[PDB]
Amino acid sequence: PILNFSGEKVGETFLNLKTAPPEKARAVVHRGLITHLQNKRRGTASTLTRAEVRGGGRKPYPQKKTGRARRGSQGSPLRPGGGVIFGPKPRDWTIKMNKKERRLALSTAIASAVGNSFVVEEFAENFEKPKTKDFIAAMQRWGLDPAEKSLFFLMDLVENVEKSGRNIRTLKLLTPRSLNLFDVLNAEKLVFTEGTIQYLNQRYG
Amino acid sequence: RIKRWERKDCKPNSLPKLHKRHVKVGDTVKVISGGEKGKIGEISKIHKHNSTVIIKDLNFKTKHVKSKEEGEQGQIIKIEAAIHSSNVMLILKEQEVADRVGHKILEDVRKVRYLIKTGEIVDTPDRWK
Amino acid sequence: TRVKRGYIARRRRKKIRFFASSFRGAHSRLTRTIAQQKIRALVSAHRDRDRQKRDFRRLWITRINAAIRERGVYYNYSKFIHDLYKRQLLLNRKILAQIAILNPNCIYMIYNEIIK
Amino acid sequence: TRFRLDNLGPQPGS
Amino acid sequence: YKMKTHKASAKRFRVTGKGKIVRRRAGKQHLLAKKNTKRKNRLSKLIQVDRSDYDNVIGALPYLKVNRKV
RNA sequence: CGGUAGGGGAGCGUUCCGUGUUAGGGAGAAACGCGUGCGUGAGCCGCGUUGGACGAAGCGGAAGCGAGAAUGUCGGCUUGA
RNA sequence: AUCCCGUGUGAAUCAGCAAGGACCACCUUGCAAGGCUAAAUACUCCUGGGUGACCGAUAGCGAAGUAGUACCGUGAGGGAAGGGUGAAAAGAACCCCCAUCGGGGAGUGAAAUAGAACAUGAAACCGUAAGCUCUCAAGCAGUGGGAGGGGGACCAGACCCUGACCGCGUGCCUGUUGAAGAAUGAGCCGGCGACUCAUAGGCAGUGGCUUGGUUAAGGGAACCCACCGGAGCCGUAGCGA
RNA sequence: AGACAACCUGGCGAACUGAAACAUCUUAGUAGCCAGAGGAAAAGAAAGCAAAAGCGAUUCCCGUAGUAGCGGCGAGCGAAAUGGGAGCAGCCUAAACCGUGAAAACGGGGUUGUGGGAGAGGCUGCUAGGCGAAUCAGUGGAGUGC
Repeated sequence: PILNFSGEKVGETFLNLKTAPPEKARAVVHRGLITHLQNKRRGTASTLTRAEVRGGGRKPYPQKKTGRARRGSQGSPLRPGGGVIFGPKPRDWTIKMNKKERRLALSTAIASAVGNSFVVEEFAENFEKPKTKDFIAAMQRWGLDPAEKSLFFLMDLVENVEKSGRNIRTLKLLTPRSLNLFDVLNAEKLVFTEGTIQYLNQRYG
Repeated sequence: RIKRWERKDCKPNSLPKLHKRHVKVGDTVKVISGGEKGKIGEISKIHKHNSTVIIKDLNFKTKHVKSKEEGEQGQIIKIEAAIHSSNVMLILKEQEVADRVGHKILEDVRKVRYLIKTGEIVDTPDRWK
Repeated sequence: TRVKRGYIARRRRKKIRFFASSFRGAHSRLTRTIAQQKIRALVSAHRDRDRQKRDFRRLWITRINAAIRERGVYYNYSKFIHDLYKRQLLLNRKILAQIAILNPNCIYMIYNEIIK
Repeated sequence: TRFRLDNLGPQPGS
Repeated sequence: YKMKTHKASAKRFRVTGKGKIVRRRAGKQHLLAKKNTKRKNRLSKLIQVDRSDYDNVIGALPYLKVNRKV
């Protein structure tokens, strides 16, 4: 396809964006999502085994000559009060994936995200103070809608535009620093800058 | 019952905890929320630990007071109740309108609680100034 | 992620009990004994459905035999069946026995014109 | 058809 | 943790270029006078470990680069 | 196309996470108890009563994930009477 | 070999002494028998700030209630259980039974089929009421056939409850050559209660790269994460001690 | 002086276990007791590594590598240098000489490696705080939900 543009509210469509996805492997994007989700997960689920428990290390009653079944400890993993046999422990979940597989995964979701995608021309010279009002006005100009979800790819992120953008929850401003695979799936409408197209078209083509 | 868990949270130094609150006692308030919505009364007594004020004649609440000493009837005393600060709001009684309170430093050294919408001061009652 | 069992147990043991809720005494109201008994009930059902097919036939044969012996003094079921196939006549035992009950006239009529 | 967190799944057998 | 090699066994099983396990034959250290010239020549030389015992040998030392023929 | 040990294939549910502060819900959710629906089954699905606020799918993920047996273990309640 | 020690001996001083895995020679490296020294590193009775595919009263600390308490033990020491009326006590004035307890009207309240033994309220176990039905029976209690009787405020050869009498039918588990077994295990009912995780090795399935592939630690407006880091590892030559 | 969760330094120091038994060996210098001290402690400025090419005090991670090895050559135990990082910092002292008998007990002179000496010629943070935008109604206990 070919993408659209917006000077400041009016179209003049040009830049094309070439990028390399696979063919019969959406599975690559799935894997790249799953890895992302796993490595993040904090993993703070902690239980005590029968060793670690605060409890008496002693036979309560003798082995023979009572009708009771032979007991080892009272903090045993069959009584309530101390046990938890194969219980979770403070455990890391960080799995590897290759470099090129991650990069390819990032490329494929973006490649399939053009269609919904969008581009603008620089607009950092508008905002002198930080203003959310003007920002939302510019959203409704472009027609991105405070209801729907959006991801602003912005090659060089400016202070005043970032601060105005912060408190819109549905919105999500991203440098190439904090580029994310989860997010490019998260968004309904992507919205690039001319520099961004040069970056992605160069780096992933 | 009194309920054992639900009491004044003691600090480290054996003292109960309190809330700053927009309201004071010598004050006229409109109810925003609850059953008695819109009614206009005054604050009398003020429980700090709950953030619950007591408005004179508003929470109309019956009570079956049993006879204390002798063989007599007692009687059903219709008493007031507590009511949470978040529900109440500060009325003007010039335009007769509610508000949301704000602070300001006056030429007179003291700091005072003006209103928004007919921002008129509400700080010259009770002990007074 | 602790996983309490709760719901999943007696929601199936209700269904287990739904079967046995015509049973007599302990069998109707005791979880593990119901579980022991339901199985056996189903087994006796499955077993007796095949007993059914042979036992009904065996009843029918006796009915037909009883019917046919009231004609001639020496005439008997064994001969009757071979006399049917001698004339090429594919009436199965069910029909024969049930007509013998509900319309003995018709067995008289079949008996009359098979001999010749 | 565009990729989202709705759509994704593994390939058979992985 | 990371597998220790069974360095008692390792010293009796070498692997060849193509990837087969090889061992030395047993018999010819002493009491040699009473055996023939013939059988000492068969006992001099290396052969494969038998397909039966590969399991134990590979299992013992797991850094061999050994190809069961596949 | 019988099948113990035993191997292989295909599934159902359980709680929690992504999607999702989704729709669905004080004109009634979770639960709890009943069904002259469904499936090969594990199970599913609609019901109006009790209940009084939570929370389906679908596509995916992770486990303290399924109990009748352990002279198991904790609690309840019988029998002997 | 190097480093340190009991016993006994007992040197030399940079034309020196010691080390370079016995040992000697030659090279090279260092200066023992006096001391001091931040960082990066280890941990949590603990404080502040943040986070959770963590727990939710048989769980989570033993301990959600004045718990290391009650209780046991001469003593060291062992060691419990017991949360949820309501939004608000509005916690039931008055009347009746009546010495109390408790109960029924009244009253409050959205609700008292929320009354303090109070929220949802499963099972075992204990009853009360209705439909059918056993006192010549013999039975692992069901099952196939089904006499006679009863239905559900919804007109069915349909469906449900009972069940005269017939035929069949040696509880489950474990574990055995073989178990109805008079072999073992469970009084019943509900909960808890067992092939897990970390790291490596082999193999299979799937994916990425194939200009061979891959990075480790470590760095990241932390953790994930773009993006760096090629140090190493695996494959590219065997043969022989 | 005593107290103090773990971590740490020093003293003493097990056995069950593994080796399908067991004594060498392993469990292990681990558990335990004892003493000591800090926010870390210990280490530490070459009588060191390494190989004819070089490196420059320690300590910690990746790695070399489960390799070199040791081992009733059994069970098992198992390095380091080269290489990549984290973090870097170096100091003082005794005698030979000098002075107030003399190793009566005090000051100065110097302490270094591909040899060195003396001798004679107020600034910010923390411990209290402060100011701080914007909504109203219908909804039959109650509305922030519709």
